[PDB]
Amino acid sequence: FELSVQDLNDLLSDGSGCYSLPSQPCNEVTPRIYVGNASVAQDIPKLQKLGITHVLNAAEGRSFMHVNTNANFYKDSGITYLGIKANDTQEFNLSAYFERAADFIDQALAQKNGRVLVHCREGYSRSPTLVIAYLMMRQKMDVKSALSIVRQNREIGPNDGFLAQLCQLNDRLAKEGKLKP
Repeated sequence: FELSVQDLNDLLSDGSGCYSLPSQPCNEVTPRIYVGNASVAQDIPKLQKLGITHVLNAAEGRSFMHVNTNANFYKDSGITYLGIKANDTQEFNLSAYFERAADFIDQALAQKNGRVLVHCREGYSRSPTLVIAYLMMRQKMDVKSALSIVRQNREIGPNDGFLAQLCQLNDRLAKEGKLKP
């Protein structure tokens, strides 16, 4: 998937060999789907003002590269929580979680009032990968189109391993005739 990964990186990069970082803590990247950082995840007043009903923490954990939240954190707020203890490394098999994450986003959006924040530490690699996979798996977008729409609404940069996993997913969905031409 080297060529395919490189094609995706070419859509993300700034043409100096660099990738823009997020200019805001949180963005609505497609209708009722928000991607954001640790700061917004831990700011319940802000979440309530955006009308967030569901939070998917794609960086759950105790290190400086994780967000140390849990169901308890959200208990009084009426927000439904799911955590995935992912690491942002090329070796981490985030694709094992694509179904679970896509199901959680579907659970949130199935009711018309639902709004989901999918967040990680920076809203840059882990959480955008899960949103892109959801758009592919549930909205029949090919990876290039899905990545492009998310990148138009938030500066993202999934690590090359995550991008390879998305390319593998795209191959499978395209093969099975589940993507829109």
